[PDB]
Amino acid sequence: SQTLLVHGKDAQGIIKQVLSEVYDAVTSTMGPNGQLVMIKNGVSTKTTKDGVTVARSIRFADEAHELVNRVITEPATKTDEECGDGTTTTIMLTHALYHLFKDFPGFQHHRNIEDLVERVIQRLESMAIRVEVDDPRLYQVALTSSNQDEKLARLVSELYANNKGSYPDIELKEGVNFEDQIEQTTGRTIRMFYANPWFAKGHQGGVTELTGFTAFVIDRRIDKEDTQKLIDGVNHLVKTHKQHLALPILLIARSFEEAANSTLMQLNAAHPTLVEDGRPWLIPLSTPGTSELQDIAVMLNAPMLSDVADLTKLDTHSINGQHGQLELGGNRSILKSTTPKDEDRIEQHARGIEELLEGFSLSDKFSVRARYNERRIRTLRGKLITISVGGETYSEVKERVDRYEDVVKAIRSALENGILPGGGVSLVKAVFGTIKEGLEDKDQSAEFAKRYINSGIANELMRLSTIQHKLLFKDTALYKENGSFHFNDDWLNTPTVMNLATGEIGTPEGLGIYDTAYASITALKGGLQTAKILATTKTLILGEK
Amino acid sequence: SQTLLVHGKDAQGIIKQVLSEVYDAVTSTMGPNGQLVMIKNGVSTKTTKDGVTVARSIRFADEAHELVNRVITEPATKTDEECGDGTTTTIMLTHALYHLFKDFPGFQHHRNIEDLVERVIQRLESMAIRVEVDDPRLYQVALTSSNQDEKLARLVSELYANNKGSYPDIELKEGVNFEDQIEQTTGRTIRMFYANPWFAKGHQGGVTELTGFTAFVIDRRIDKEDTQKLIDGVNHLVKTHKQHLALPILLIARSFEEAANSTLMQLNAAHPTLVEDGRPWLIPLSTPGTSELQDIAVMLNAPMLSDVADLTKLDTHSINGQHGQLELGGNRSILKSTTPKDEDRIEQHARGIEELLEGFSLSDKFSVRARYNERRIRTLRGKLITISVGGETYSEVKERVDRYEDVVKAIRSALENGILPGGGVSLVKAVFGTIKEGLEDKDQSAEFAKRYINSGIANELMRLSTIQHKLLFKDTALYKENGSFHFNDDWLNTPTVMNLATGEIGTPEGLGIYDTAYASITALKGGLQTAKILATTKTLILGEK
Amino acid sequence: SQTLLVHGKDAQGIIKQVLSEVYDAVTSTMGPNGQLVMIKNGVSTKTTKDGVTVARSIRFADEAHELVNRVITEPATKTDEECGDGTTTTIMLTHALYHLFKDFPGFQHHRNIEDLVERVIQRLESMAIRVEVDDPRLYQVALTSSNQDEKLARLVSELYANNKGSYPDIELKEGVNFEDQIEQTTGRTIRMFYANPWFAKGHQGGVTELTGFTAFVIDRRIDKEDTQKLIDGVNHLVKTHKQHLALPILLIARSFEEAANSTLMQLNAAHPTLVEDGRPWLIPLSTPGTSELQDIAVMLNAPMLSDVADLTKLDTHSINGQHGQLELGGNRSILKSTTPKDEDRIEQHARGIEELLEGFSLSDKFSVRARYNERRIRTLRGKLITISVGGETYSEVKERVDRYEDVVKAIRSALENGILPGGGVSLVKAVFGTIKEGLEDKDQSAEFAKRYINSGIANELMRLSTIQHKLLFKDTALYKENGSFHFNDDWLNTPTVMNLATGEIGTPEGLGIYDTAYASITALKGGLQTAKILATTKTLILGEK
Amino acid sequence: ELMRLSTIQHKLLFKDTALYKENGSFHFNDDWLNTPTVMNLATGEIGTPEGLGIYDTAYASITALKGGLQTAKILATTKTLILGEK
Ligand SMILES: Nc1ncnc2c1ncn2[C@@H]1O[C@H](COP(=O)(O)OP(=O)(O)O)[C@@H](O)[C@H]1O
Ligand SMILES: Nc1ncnc2c1ncn2[C@@H]1O[C@H](COP(=O)(O)OP(=O)(O)O)[C@@H](O)[C@H]1O
Ligand SMILES: Nc1ncnc2c1ncn2[C@@H]1O[C@H](COP(=O)(O)OP(=O)(O)O)[C@@H](O)[C@H]1O
Repeated sequence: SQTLLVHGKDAQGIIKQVLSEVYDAVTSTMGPNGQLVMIKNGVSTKTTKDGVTVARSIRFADEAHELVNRVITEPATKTDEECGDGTTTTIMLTHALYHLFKDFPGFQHHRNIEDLVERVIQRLESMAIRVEVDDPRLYQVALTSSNQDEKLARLVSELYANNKGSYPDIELKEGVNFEDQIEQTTGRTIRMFYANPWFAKGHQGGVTELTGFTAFVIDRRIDKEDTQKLIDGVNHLVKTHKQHLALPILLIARSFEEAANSTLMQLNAAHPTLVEDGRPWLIPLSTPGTSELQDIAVMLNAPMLSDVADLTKLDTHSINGQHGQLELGGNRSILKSTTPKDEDRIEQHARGIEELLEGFSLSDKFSVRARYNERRIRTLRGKLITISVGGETYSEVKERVDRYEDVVKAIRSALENGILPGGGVSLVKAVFGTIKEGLEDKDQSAEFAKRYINSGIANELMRLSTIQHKLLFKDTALYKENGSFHFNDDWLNTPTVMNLATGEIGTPEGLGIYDTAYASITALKGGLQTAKILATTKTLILGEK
Repeated sequence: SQTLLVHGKDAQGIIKQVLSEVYDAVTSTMGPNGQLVMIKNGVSTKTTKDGVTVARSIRFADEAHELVNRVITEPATKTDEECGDGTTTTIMLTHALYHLFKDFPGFQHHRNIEDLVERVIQRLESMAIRVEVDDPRLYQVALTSSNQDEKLARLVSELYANNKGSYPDIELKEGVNFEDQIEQTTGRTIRMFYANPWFAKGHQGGVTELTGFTAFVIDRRIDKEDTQKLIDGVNHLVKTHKQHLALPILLIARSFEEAANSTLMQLNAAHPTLVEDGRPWLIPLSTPGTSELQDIAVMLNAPMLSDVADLTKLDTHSINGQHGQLELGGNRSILKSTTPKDEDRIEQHARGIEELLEGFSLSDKFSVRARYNERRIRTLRGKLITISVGGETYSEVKERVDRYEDVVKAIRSALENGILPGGGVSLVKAVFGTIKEGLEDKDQSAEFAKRYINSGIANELMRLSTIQHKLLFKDTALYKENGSFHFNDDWLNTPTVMNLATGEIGTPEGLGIYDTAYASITALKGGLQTAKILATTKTLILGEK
Repeated sequence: SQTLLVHGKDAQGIIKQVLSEVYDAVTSTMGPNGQLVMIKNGVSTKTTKDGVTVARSIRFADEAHELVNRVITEPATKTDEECGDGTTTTIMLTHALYHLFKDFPGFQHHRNIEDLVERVIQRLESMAIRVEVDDPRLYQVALTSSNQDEKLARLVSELYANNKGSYPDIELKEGVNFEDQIEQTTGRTIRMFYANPWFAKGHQGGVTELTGFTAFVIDRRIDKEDTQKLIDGVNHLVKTHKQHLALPILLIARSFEEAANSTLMQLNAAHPTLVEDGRPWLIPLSTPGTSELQDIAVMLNAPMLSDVADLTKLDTHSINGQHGQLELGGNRSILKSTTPKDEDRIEQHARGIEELLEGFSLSDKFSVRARYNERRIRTLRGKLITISVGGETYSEVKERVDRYEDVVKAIRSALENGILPGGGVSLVKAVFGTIKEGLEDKDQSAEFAKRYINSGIANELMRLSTIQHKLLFKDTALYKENGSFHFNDDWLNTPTVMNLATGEIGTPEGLGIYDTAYASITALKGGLQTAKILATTKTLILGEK
Repeated sequence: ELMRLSTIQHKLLFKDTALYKENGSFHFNDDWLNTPTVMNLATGEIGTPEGLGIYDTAYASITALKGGLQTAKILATTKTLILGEK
């Protein structure tokens, strides 16, 4: 609290500092041969090689430093929370490109840098591999991410390879035994749950199992302003349309606030003739993206309704009571018995969503838009698997659950978005490609040389792609011969790396080292903006207002 | 005097420091637009832009620093003491290549660097231009080095252009008038002078003028061990061979020490019959490279003699007394009247030396061997010119003499070794050439890529050639447009620079900016070794034994 | 002795500092109303308003500061040593233009500044007034420079006004009485004096008076190498040409060294027949600019001779013995009796020098070339006046001598180079003129605006001319009315100032305040270069080698 | 003095760009006053503000100057600072 206002020379000196510190800390941990960090938390010691853990938990003393650290860290942290891998890499690059931006100042050059990298990005996007569940490489992918588990990879790759035609959704529970236990099902998890514990079996948040129902999907959030539209709705269907109705009447909506939940408790007490074994004939169901409720509507033959007052204006055309089988829960509800008349309607609805993705742009196929729409498909079609993980102690079971979850996250994103060749190669080929493409095309080579090659950027960026490769393999067998390394054309055609586990030398394709497409893309994408930011900042404020 | 022994991390940290300081100090002064230094010497202020002065006179506080400074400085200082220009440049490069050596460690790489640069050196050696006295560019050369004197350049270029067929030797004296004064002669200066003041006219180191003599050239250094060989020699010629002898008998040798000079004073007193007007008939003559006395022998019809005892065994075949005209002096002797019978013998002797240079290697044509042999030619053939420089005060005459001496040094080395295109261009072309030559030749491109291009050196060395060009023109008209500069093929073909005097833009060939070949070669040559040294040193000792 | 090497930010910060200090010290002293400085010298106190004294004697503590001070000071000091006035002014401006150079950086702008000021300089050179001895303003000039002496001005202006047709040369001696005493003569001082005290009357450096002689002017410096050419010369004239010869034979030359003076002492002893009353018949005469001896030659009918050996080859055509009257002295020789046959030859020689000045350029008319040639004219033609200054004490006589010498220096340069209008006006008109001239001329106004007006320099330079006027009159009657001052066209036509002595307000032409042309020119000229230097310096060295 | 001050905004925006590189600094001649040339910082091209599409609301740059004045004055004419909590 000397000065709360930092301008200029100073600010960047600090940014440089911090960035350099973090880099050292985290990059040390990269790969299987990476060295370890010890972390205090009160009275204990986590000792790790998880860059993300390291990164998340690195702290500093001066407010200034921290201020900047946060900016380096949160983006790396933000990769694993959606992708599942690739923070270190992000950081490494964040250093890489920063340094770069600093070598070529002037607010035309920064513009030029961006475009170049952006084109490189697209080259990565194109280089994307694809994999079906049958393929053997899913093993090798699962093997990489499981830090060399000969047991897990085998199991999980069989899971996906045996169900050829359905994508298995997988859950995890902490088991009791030394052995694992697998529970395969043919139903799908639904995101709906009780609004109030009273509406369940036994009137206290239990698990009500049903063999008949009539669902109705409302969109609006429900509170004290809807209590009247509900009384008009409920008594209109129970009086007029009671003939064609299997109990219970499920009222699925966005949110049920407590003023409307107490109204529907008394509407259950209003008709005690329709109470069978304690089960209330009306259950309100909330959900945590409007079209996710449209999926809930399609699975259960329920119509979609915008307003609560629309419950009145209905007919045998719009009311459809199902005689399947449903298991409601406080956490989530589960469907099981699906008559093949329904499986035609859900499969038709899923084809409608798939056709929307078929005519997406290639860049939008890695957006959140597409990834949510595929999260819809797998709710609609797929097989629920419950694995109960075990082991010799308590902590080793809990750790083994995490190692499984890593595996699933890897495998899903593997077949979903393909895979690139490992050992920091893919990036090198991409850069050297992108340079060669624009320089080779006679049309624009005019300006291309002038912007990138002539100014010297191209050459700088080429050396930067190398970094990952340098970090992994500096001080090994590969790099010993010939002083440093010779990234010639011969190498570009057949890139040679070292498997750090084994010790042998070969192609990443040969040896079985692959990174998820989505990671090393997001890494670079993320790397750029965050680099830029640090580079173009000229001021730090620490003043609590 | 904390520690007298510096090893490692420290030593180089220091070397870096110093080198960086010096560079800043000196490079600031480069070109006509360079900024100024003020220097104390006791109670005064020299304010300058002379890099050499700056360099020579920069001091430091810690013994350590100085230790290193000396090593940077003395080589730069050593360029002007033989070439006459090019210290700054040397230093700039000394930084340049240092920095380089540091980027590529490993004692194969340093080897590779050397070879590359060496090849570049040869490319400079080849790029060498040539100039005859008639050519207009000698003006433009003289104009550059005279810091834009429209008067001096004109005069001195006329001097060399009017005597087409003889290379004028030029001396300088501090004059009396506001105007200069020129004294043209047709004689040649000889490096011989009195051993003792007694042997002159008036017996006190005066200027004896003669119209007849008989010279004898001895090789050995003469002291107390030769006093007897002289008495046997002198009386053998004065008794036996007095008929065919014109006085005085000149005894030219290397050194006459005082034990032999007093012997020949009494040998003059021994025959007082041969004393005409006070003039002693015997004069010993010393000279400050054995074959320089062979030139003295050829000009004067004197024979060459290895020993002092050889003076006895002589005949009319070996004794030849000249009837020309000679002016002996305490500083130097001067010849004037040369009978066309002698001018055939000297011209034949000069052709013998020229033929030795005709079949020299191109690299040996810039050695000391060739340069001394051409210093022989110009003693033998050429016209002595005495210029007496004047002006309005005392200090401005003395300064004007120096400016003239700069001009002569420039012009001589200009026609002697040619000239390269200025503005730090020549170096750029050479590098880009040398890279393109070896990479283009299909024979060895195999290894060439592997050593220089692939490792990245080539690219580093290319950026380094630029430095001179960057320093001169950064922050001007030329460099404003397009952020920085674009050293494309188009530029290599027609290199554009800025004349800092005028402001206009064009080729160095067009605008009239030329550097002596010998300088920018010696600069680079010197740059390399001295760079290496600083780079490869790992220890500093300060201990007075 | 912390650091002996100062680069950059620092160096200029220091230069700024010093310059600012000096300025304050000296500028405080400008004009009659200026405040006083007290100076220590050991054990006393000089208290003054003499800027030059102040300037010369200001000292500093850090070597650095001093280093720079010297550079500011010596040029100011150098004005009074040739002009006699105008140091403060110089300094003021040295600040002024410095400051300016700093506002417009970039090494085109500095070039532009120079040219502008240079044109301004020429406008001053043109504005030059002229004055004949008769004119009343010489009084007013003499009055200004004599710090308001109603007695001195009157006397000295009468001296020059009474001798209308001859420019009086004036000397000064410290008198005995309370009253002054004037000694008018019709002879001219000559710069020749005894080489040795032996050659005088009484043989001990006395004042030999003569009524007949035969002079001979030699050019060369005479030493041990001329002793023989003298014995051949002297005995050739005393033997062959003794008939047409009046004694003594005066041998006027540049320098007589002691080896030749002892030769001519014995040549006087060689012919004792020609010794009359002790007077040696041969006197060597030395002089401290070759053509000053040509003046000595023309006054005395002596021929000019280049060599000492030329004394032999002479005839009645070349030897001419005068029967005038001469008074030789150890300090200087004096001529008196001049036959009207001689006064035709000297007056013809003086017309020859005047005609060389008639066709000089206007810029070269203020050079050293012209000023030395006029120092020749006044040696040749003019009246010697010896004033013996007195007063009540010792120190007040010595001070009164200095006040007289100021007066003469002023008056001579007044009629010699004219006079400009005072109170720092002339400079203002010049600037405002030079701006208006180039801007008004339709031919080049194109570029003129672009260089000077458009960039803003012109306006800056205008405000700077004001400074002198501001310093003199800020905090007075003139500047009280209207906040500050309004340099309108009306003012430019009729410039109003304040006489600081009286208090009244009027034109400098009206009130009688005039500066010598040569001063305020040299001030500005000097101001510029020295300003530039300080501005363009980027380095300070303090290291004793 | 006031003329040089109007420039400031223009100087700040475009110092160290394409426009200001040529001719040392800038030449606010009559020719410029008639057809004022600026640089669009988004694109990089050079032209009139009318041509390129760069416009400020009237109310702002008025209130700016209006506000600028009084607040300038105040700071300039103040000669005293009190910090004493009563
Ligand atoms: N067994 C292996 N052999 C060779 N390279 C490997 C191996 N395992 C990982 N790599 C390489 O090292 C990197 C793994 O680092 P990791 O710390 O898991 O990355 P992040 O924490 O950023 O997800 C990947 O870029 C991969 O190409
Ligand atoms: N008038 C000019 N115009 C353009 N370039 C010049 C001019 N004069 C010199 N140069 C360039 O600048 C350098 C001169 O620096 P200088 O200090 O004289 O070198 P050094 O002290 O090393 O001899 C040369 O390399 C030359 O090419
Ligand atoms: N009596 C006076 N009235 C008005 N102005 C004067 C008077 N005397 C001198 N000045 C002005 O003041 C300056 C005299 O300063 P001075 O210290 O004598 O100059 P310097 O020391 O540079 O010769 C001159 O420029 C002159 O114009």
